[PDB]
Amino acid sequence: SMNPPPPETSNPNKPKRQTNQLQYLLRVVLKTLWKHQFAWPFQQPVDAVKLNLPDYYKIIKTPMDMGTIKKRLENNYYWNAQECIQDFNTMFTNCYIYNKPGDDIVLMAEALEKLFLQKINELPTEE
Ligand SMILES: Cc1cc(-c2nc(Cl)cn2CC2CCOCC2)cn(C)c1=O
Repeated sequence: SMNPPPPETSNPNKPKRQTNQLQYLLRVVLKTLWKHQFAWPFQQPVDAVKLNLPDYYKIIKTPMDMGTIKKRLENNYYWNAQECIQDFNTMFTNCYIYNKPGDDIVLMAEALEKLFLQKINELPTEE
């Protein structure tokens, strides 16, 4: 099998803006999730070849991961905060689609997802 190319992270033709929400998403939400003990399986795309998961990208057609989200924020890929939040949600959902209740990775996703909701809770207001 093969991995797909990673999701796009920097589009120089898209318009760019810096908002308090986008800065919060990178410096508070992402950063705190990134440094969690269980972040490491979510910091880059699932390498289905190295992990020997030949069905991964047969089942998961909208892959996402925190490495991609990080790069997207750093490169102003997101205009709206909701695009970023959607990517996080996609990342977690993928995990629950592919994996079984009680799997280590599922428990790790639950931890990160709880912490995510804690942090988005205090997201600054929209301009
Ligand atoms: C199926 C799958 C694998 C991995 C993944 N990335 C790395 Cl690096 C290692 N692993 C697999 C182990 C991670 C620690 O728990 C045990 C499985 C990540 N995600 C989100 C998945 O859905």
